[PDB]
Amino acid sequence: MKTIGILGGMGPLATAELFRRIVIKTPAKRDQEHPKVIIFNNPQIPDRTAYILGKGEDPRPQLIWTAKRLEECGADFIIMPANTAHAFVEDIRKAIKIPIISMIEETAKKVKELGFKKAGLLATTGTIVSGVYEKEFSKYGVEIMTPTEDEQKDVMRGIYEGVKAGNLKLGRELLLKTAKILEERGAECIIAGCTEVSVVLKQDDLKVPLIDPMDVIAEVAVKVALEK
Amino acid sequence: MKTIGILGGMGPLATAELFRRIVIKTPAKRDQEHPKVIIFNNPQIPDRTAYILGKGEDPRPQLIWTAKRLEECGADFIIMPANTAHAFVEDIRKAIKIPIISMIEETAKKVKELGFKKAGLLATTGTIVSGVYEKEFSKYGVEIMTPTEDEQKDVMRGIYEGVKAGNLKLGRELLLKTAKILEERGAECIIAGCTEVSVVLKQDDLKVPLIDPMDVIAEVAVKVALEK
Repeated sequence: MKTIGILGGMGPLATAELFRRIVIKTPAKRDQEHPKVIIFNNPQIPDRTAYILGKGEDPRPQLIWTAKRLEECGADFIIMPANTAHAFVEDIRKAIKIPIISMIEETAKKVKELGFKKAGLLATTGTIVSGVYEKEFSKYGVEIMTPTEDEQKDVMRGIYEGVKAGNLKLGRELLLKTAKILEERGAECIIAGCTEVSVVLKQDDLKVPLIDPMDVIAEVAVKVALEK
Repeated sequence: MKTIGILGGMGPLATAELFRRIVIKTPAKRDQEHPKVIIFNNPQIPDRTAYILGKGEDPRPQLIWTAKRLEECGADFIIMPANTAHAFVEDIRKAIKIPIISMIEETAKKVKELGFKKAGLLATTGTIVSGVYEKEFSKYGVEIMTPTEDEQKDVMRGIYEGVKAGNLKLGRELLLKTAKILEERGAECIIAGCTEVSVVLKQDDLKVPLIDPMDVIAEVAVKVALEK
């Protein structure tokens, strides 16, 4: 089996949730049949969105350092529970020697498989501005729909003032309301494009399929780690 | 802040839960306020109980290998979310330079400081026979109290056929009555030596403090990390 490397701490709760889902999604008769998982939860990585919006330091030096620590530590491949950080996935890849399985790309493949051609995106303004999902989803013929500028501020509040601050109730209420707004506008499916959203939203809260990049990457990581 | 190192994979789920508890117990208003956490989930570590009671390959080589990796990756100290693995805490400490904070020891210390001298232990038969709790609690002048062999069968059945199987009704009835008789015999507190126990056993159901070692080590880790 291959050792799964998790480059996290963006934020810590989302990182802990991805790991939990990986264990739950792992089939086995005894513990020794579970794959090795090395998690480097590095919360000191500068906020990804702030940099993209020109209001903070570049997170690449720390992202790369964390990836390198994972390599030295024993990881065979890396998964990163941070959608916004994927805006620099290519920069990280070029600096290291092990593969990084993109949550964005795997999620796009999943959406394509379902047959949806339009998706409502719940993500940080950083992710939206950088075009992470727009660029990747276009490759598979999927169109992205985001909330209005004012509604997007509620999304950012739910993520930052909410989940990242420990106030899950506030995060959930603001993210769920925006999710329903997208559904009213015809969203064929909803993308939990921010790991903090993955933490508080579930299929039972929506009227259309909820595509969660965290579940997708958890499944992919488990399959790869076990099939070789 | 100090980097928290978690030597896990015994088993995977318990390892993921410890990490989640540390995050929830960390007072932070933003990602960057959370301390670094390096987790090495190594499910290939030979069964500890198996080696202690009979056959089983020696788990020390793997335990030490994992600890050394955590040290190499950057951990300032190590915590281990597994009971019987603590039977070899001294062997691990001897092979590394950073300290290993014992979950069993921290719980014994907590029980002692609360002024208690007798504690009732609800745990698996394997954990009990390993004597890990008995040995460490004695050092702190705390007498361990466990059910009789036949009553222990109620415990095991409550943990597996009950809680682990989804039958919360069966689980609660068997564990609750066992916890109460330990109380009748003089237990000044109940040690939830098995994660399953806390699932159906809540503080409101008991007259004495219900203590979960996982919560304790999680709390100590946060305190030491935020510096102590």
